[PDB]
Amino acid sequence: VSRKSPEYTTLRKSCAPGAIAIILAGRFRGRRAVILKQLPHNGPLVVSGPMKYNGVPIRRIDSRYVIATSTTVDISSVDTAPITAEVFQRTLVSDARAQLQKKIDAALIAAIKKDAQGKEKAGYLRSVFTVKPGDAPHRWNW
Amino acid sequence: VKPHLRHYQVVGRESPSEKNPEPTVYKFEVFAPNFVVAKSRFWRMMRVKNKVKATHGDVLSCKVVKDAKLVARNYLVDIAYYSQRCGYTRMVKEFRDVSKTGAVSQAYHDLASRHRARYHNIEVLNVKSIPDHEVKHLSIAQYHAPNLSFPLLQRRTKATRKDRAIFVKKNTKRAVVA
Amino acid sequence: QTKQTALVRVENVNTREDATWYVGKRVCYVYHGKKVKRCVRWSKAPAR
Amino acid sequence: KSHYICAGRLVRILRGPRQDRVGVIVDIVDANRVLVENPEDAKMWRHVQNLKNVEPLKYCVSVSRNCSAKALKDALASSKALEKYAKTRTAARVEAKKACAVSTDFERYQLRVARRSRAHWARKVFDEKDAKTPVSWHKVALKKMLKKAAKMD
RNA sequence: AGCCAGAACCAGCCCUACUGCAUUAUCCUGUCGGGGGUCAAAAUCCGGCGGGCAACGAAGUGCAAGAGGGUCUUGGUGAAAUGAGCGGAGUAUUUGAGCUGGCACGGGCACGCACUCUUCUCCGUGAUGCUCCAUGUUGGCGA
RNA sequence: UUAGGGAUAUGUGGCGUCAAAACUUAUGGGCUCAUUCUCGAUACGUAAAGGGUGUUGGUGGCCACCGGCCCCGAAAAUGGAUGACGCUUAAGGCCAAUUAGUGAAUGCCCAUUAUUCCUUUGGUAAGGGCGGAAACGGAGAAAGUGUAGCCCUUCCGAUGUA
RNA sequence: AUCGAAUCGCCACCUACAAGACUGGAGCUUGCUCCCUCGAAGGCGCCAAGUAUAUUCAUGAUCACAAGACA
Ligand SMILES: [Mg+2]
Ligand SMILES: [Mg+2]
Ligand SMILES: [Mg+2]
Ligand SMILES: [Mg+2]
Ligand code: NA
Repeated sequence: VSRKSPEYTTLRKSCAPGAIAIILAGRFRGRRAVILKQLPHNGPLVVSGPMKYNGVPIRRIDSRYVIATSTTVDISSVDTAPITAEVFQRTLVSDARAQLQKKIDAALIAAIKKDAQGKEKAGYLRSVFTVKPGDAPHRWNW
Repeated sequence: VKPHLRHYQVVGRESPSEKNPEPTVYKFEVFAPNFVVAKSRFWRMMRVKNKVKATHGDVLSCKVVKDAKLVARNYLVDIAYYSQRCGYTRMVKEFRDVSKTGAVSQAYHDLASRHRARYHNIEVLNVKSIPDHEVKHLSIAQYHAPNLSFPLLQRRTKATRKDRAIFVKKNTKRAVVA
Repeated sequence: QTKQTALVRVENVNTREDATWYVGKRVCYVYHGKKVKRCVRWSKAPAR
Repeated sequence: KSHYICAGRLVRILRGPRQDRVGVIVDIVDANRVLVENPEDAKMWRHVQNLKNVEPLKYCVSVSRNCSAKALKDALASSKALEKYAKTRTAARVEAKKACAVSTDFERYQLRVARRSRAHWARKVFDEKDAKTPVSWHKVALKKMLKKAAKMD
């Protein structure tokens, strides 16, 4: 409750863990990922592809550069990802992060498969979002 | 859409005095855009017919009379209007509408178009719904025919405001610009 | 004219209710100069 | 041919808050205005409509002018014009438009894959039939060149 | 911490959210008679008397009280944060709405004057600081 | 009706293009066709009698009279002016709306004006501090018309020839 | 050869033609009825050459001209 406490957040309810989000900026613009959690002290979200489907690794992202759709996946993974995982000292991946990626991605894929509509959800995660001529994004539901 | 004039009943009197301890109470029916204009018309009528000024008068009541249920009827409207050249002229005209306020609004627009007469130069003497067998004008009588039917020709149909376009493909519906 | 405010017309946005959706969004004008000058990530990403 | 404006005629609303709803004409005021009502719809109580805002359909329930609600409800039910209107392709197009307006990113993806599947199978079938009867430009050219290649080369 | 970006939070300001009471009668509804018209009967219309709330968006009648978005339109990151908003303590307090027992109001009281539903309450930080300036987070650029 | 600048909202005037605004609004009603200056269309500001079955309505008895738009009546000196182009299911003329018989106060655009915020300057200006508390984040602290203004806080005015 | 640059849908199914007092075809009751193409969509394209447990993506580290490119 206390604003100084790290548990304090103000994230909008749409960006809840297990929601499928569209990336709007950065190297992975247009891909679809799954929101895992929000870092403490009202920090960024962390998302993963999983990397098998669309090639998006575990990554931090501001909630203002994401569209959180209404499609959800039930997640019950170990979610042992603190702030220290993304802090570095003052094709190459460390042998700890490389292991964390697998440990999370296997559980996430098991969750998607266990979900109903699993095949459709997998294809949905593989597809790419773009703005076509004649499109009106301001009129849509998400 | 809805008529621009409302129907008001205004009841008033002159303020009592030692000369007139119990003044006469008067009732007035007017069609006006709001109750302030309605009261202005009431006090003008009192001034020109009863020699009573607003500065020595009381307004007992001022309300709006509700319309009846919407039904297609014939309305006879007895109206009068002034102009400098002709003078004061009195007309009786029949209209088709669904309410008294609608018929009177029709009459005001009609007078504005065919005689250039403005609101403050017009007095409405009466308005009432009449039966089908008292209609004199054939242009109104034609709508009683029980077999009335006609097609809609030469229509100017516009698209919904969200779908309007500037340039479209000639035989299709695709928009090129907007 | 007052040049501190610009007017922008966007494709398929033809209504005031439509245009309200974009209040707060970021906007960019892209062009080119005559020489190569400094940019974001001039050192990290020389491809830019 | 054209559908005349008459008492008992079915219409569809074009613009405004009642857009794409069906009513029945119960009275004609003048050349511009009619009274419309549909008892089996929530927002279609008896009201006034301008004749530029309506679309006359092909059905007419046979009733007299300024009829009662009781006499119009059963006349509709007996005519079964609503069950007939629900089977045309313009009615289905209206329902499809509403369904498309209310749709999520997942449903748009589903529609995209359905259309892609249809196109793939269509082009496969076309290739198979063009093998028998050559109708493509490349097959017409191939058959035109085969006779020439049979000589010499 | 120099320069240039992005996001968050606090104070202020500016927008959009969330709203009840009165009034309906020239009205609503059922019969009877008339009048109307049709191929027959219904309606528009008038007069008798029986009831009444047109009450899901019924009036477009009068008066209304009910946190989400900006701040490259401001200042800041707690160097005295005065807060219904930050803290301590409990669970009750008292605002209305229904329903209750002298004078007023009209020719009975629609409920003026005096003595069950519905909501959060009480307490706190002076300047031995007269004035000014010095305090976040994440990247880009600068070795 | 005017100090130097932001934001919000208005006045007169507007919303087919020139030219910001109905990307040519409405789920409002009438009326009007004009062929060599010519239908008409922002006041102040630069044509009359009399005629017309052209078309639309009104009064009284198919008639006589009174209206609305339009047409004759209407003839000068460089080529030229609703400001130009153009407009006729108007972009004209009279009336009336605000997203429309749905169910509740403000469609939109533009000022050296209004409200509000920042800074300057001047007042018939209005308050406060100025015996160095002590110790040891930084410095300063003047009894003062006027300064690089002794230092803070507050309110109101600001154009101008001779 | 200078040259780095702004632009971000493709098609040998649109890329033929007329009408809007009227328009798929019949009737005769000429404004209704009946038939069926049902009279309100150019085709594709948007990440497995196609709807199916196939498959490399990271360190380009949280926005920055898309560090890509003419399907
Ligand atoms: Mg413009
Ligand atoms: Mg001063
Ligand atoms: Mg001066
Ligand atoms: Mg680039
Ligand atoms: Na002009």
